[PDB]
Amino acid sequence: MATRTQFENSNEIGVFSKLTNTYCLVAVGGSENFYSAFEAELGDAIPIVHTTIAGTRIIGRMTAGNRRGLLVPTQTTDQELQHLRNSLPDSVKIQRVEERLSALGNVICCNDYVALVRETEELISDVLGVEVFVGSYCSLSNQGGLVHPVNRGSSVVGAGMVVNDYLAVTGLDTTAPELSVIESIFRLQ
Amino acid sequence: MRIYQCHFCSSPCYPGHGIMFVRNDAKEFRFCRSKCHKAFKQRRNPRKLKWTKAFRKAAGKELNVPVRYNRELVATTLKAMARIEEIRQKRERAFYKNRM
Amino acid sequence: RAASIRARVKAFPKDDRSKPVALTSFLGYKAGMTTIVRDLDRPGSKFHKREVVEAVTVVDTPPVVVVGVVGYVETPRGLRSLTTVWAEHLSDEVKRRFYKNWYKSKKKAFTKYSAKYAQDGAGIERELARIKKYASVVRVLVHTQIRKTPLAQKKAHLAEIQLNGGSISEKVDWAREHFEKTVAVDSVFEQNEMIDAIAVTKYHSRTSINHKIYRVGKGDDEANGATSFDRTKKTITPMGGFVHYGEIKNDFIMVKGCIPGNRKRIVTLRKSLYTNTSRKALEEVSLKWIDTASKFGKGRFQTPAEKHAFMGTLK
Amino acid sequence: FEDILKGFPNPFHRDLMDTLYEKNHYKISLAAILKRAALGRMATIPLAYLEQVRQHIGRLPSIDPNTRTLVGKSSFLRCITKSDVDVQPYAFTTKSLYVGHFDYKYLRFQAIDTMNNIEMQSIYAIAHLRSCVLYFMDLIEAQVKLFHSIKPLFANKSVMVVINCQLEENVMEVRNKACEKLLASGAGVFNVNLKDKYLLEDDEWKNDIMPEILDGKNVYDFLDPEIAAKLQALEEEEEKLENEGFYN
RNA sequence: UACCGAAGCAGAAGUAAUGUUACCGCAAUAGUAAUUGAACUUAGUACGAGAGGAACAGUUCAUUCGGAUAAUUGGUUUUUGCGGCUGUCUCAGGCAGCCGCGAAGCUACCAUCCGCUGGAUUAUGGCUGAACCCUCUAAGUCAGAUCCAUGCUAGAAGCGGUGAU
RNA sequence: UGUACAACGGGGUAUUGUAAGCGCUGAGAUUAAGCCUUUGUUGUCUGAUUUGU
Ligand SMILES: [Zn+2]
Repeated sequence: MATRTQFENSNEIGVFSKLTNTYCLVAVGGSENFYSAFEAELGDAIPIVHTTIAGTRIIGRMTAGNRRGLLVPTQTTDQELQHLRNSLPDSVKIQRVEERLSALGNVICCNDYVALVRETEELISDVLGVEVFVGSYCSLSNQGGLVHPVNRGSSVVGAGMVVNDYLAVTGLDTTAPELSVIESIFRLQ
Repeated sequence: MRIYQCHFCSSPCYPGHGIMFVRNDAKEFRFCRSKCHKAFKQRRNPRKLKWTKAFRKAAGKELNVPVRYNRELVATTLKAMARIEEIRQKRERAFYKNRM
Repeated sequence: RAASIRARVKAFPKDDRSKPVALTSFLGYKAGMTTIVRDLDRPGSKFHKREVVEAVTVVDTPPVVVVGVVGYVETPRGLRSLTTVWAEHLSDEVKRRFYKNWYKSKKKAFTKYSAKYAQDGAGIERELARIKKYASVVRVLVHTQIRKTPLAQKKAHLAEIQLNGGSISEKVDWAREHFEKTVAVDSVFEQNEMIDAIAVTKYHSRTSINHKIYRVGKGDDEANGATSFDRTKKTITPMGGFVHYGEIKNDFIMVKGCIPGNRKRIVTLRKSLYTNTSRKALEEVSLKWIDTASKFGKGRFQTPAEKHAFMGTLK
Repeated sequence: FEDILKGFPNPFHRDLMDTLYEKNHYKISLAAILKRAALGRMATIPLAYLEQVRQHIGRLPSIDPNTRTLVGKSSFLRCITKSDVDVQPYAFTTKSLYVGHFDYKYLRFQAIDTMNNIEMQSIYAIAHLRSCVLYFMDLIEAQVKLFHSIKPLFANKSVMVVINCQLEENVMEVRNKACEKLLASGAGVFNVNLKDKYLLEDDEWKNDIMPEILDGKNVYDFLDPEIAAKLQALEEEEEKLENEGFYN
């Protein structure tokens, strides 16, 4: 269930990765083991899309969404948006949101049933079809959510790890107590 | 690429041209040449300046989701672009003739 | 200071016994610079697939015709020109190159040699057989068709190009057949091919290697300056022409960087003198958009078709 | 010259260096720190002992006395974890400080094994450390009861006695008991290919180009979905503009 | 800083005017270099009780310096350019004046493109093999950086071919 | 003694923001003093003077 990987020796894996129940986003790179680990566990059940946002290496902060649809920041290039639309299945929607700060995931976290952040709130609710009430310090899914009180006590829970309804990923700095906490909060066992 | 419209004069901004300093305030700065950038810096009111479309369009001098990009969809754009360009050119010519 | 307006090729690539007879170098006239944007498909780069922006020079390359062939004997004191042979004809601008007072001079160009070529050819065939049995390194004599390039120079620059094929018998046979023929620019270079540039600066001569040809310009068809993405009916020439240059109406070559020498200066190209193994050379340079805005001044438009769009209409 | 002393350390270690090495000798060595006559005097003014101890500590295990610690009777340390111990049955084979690290309940634990100098070293390593003292043997009365007789003077270590232990289940049980008792007491070389990795209504145009610019303007603005109806409406508008008299 | 050897060195991490003119050419010769560091995979793998973490190979960058460029950003402007404005009197805002914008230019690490590949050798690693069984040395002999070649700049106020009488 | 050379003509290409005057008027104006081209008009083409198997 759980997975452990290093993004070019980096400890924060959630920054360059994003996971949902219908699609996955991973930053482009030359590490065969990094992508191989994701592919082996996820197989071909969902598309593991090699993509970037506005040409930036980080994608977890920029991208936030659920299985119903994906929200892209304003600064995303049109070519990247078209590539994401092609890679995402027809059943998954994509909507652009006008925001001053391109880091959507810094303040926005959501799952297949609930979301968090009124123009943007209602847009998120409509696109994701979920209720809307700390994105950098929060993580949410259908198996519950985890917030600040991973990666040897890193306080940025929303950047060091990413997890979906059936697969969890954490950095190599994660310790056994942190893995147990992640398993318990997300009721993997 | 993304060809923006210069907000000071509603002019095209082709790739590689113009200046856009990324200020911490996070604002778009779209311009076609140093003239428009300095005019904006000088705070020359585009809505009341004769040589900018922002004022001309009103003074009477002149009139969120992606697309899958299928072969059929683009095929329609080929004729649509020409039709829209012809309509706009004819409307502008009629407006100029009326102004004369 | 340089010896002349044109530069001399000091070396040539190693010969290939198996490859067919082909030219090794080409020359043209500088035509300023232009901006271009392309997708950086270089692997292992933090800007993979990003729209990298950089400047690319433009060089006018009018068709070059073969006017003669020269063999050289490998003597213990260097290569010696065994025999030069011209082919039955010299162009008006070719003859002009041999006169400092062409207008005043009687223009008494090749007359007996031209009459000699009218003979049964035995002498010419005798020299060809001589070259076949004798020296096995051959260089071709060519000139630039300046009559097509819109330049006030009006003088053709003679240059020598070494053949890289094997079986020098095949070399002389090719010369015997391709005499006084015209060689297109695309026949010597192709897109993504790495070449070096040699020219004279604004006055010393210098050589720069590892320069990739971004685009090979076939000046016969329209939209030569438009990439597969832009694909607009636009020539590389911007509105109003070129800065201190006439116009582009023939084959042209686009090279990464800036070749030495000001505009209208003649430059030469060569195939890097060796097979570069760098991945940069191997990768193909896909093109996205080429700048065509008027360089003279500050052009807010690309072509006159879209120029009126900003103004809508004008008096 | 002083750099040598900087790298030399100076409560268990004080006695440990007195059995694996000589404490007094070590301290004495550490504390014994035109120009022809001066050069000769300096040249005239035991050093190999310092280098030997430095080399010995360069690979010796590093442990804190305050950290949790715990025939074939000597094979327990080899079997418990990835540690190597000499198979020789004679007791004096344990001169070196053998340590084996392992994790119990997400907490680090390690086992340690070890008059002649070796006996003094073992006694100091048992008394000075917080490690518990254990007695393991395979299944004579005086030999077996020797440990029990000497138990009182080190009974503070929370002694535990388990006797048959080559079976792995016994080792696992011993480790589980001791751990709880301690607290209780190839690479990127080519461009990435995205073809066939994305979904589309059909594979006819899978090798898409997306020029994104046409007639000097971006396609993204004109790329509306199935707008043939819009084109027909625009044609009707053009007809109404031409025949109504706007451009008669 | 590069290559080797010792070292409980587990891993991490000693060597250095010419028959004229014109065109196309060869090259004895003189000079010669890229430079310093960083990131990615094998890389969480060999190693190791654990802290710790490789490498031959293949990739991506950055600082300084060298050869060039102004497609465009800036330092910038005798285009004293367009428009405005104040003395000067009979709209010219004149001119020895100021302002907003300003092509063109010299020019920048203040920006852009590029900046080497084949051999003989010191030490060293080895084979065959005597003085004297052995031995890399005595005769032979493979690998290997300082040197020579490749490329680049100029061409003896040296040389070859070609056209005109 | 001919789409060869130069000056004019138009066009395109840069600075401009609406000169003076009565919406004309992104017009005109510098218009190349370090821009280009072309479709029309005009003139150009003769001396001094040195060398050669
Ligand atoms: Zn503008």
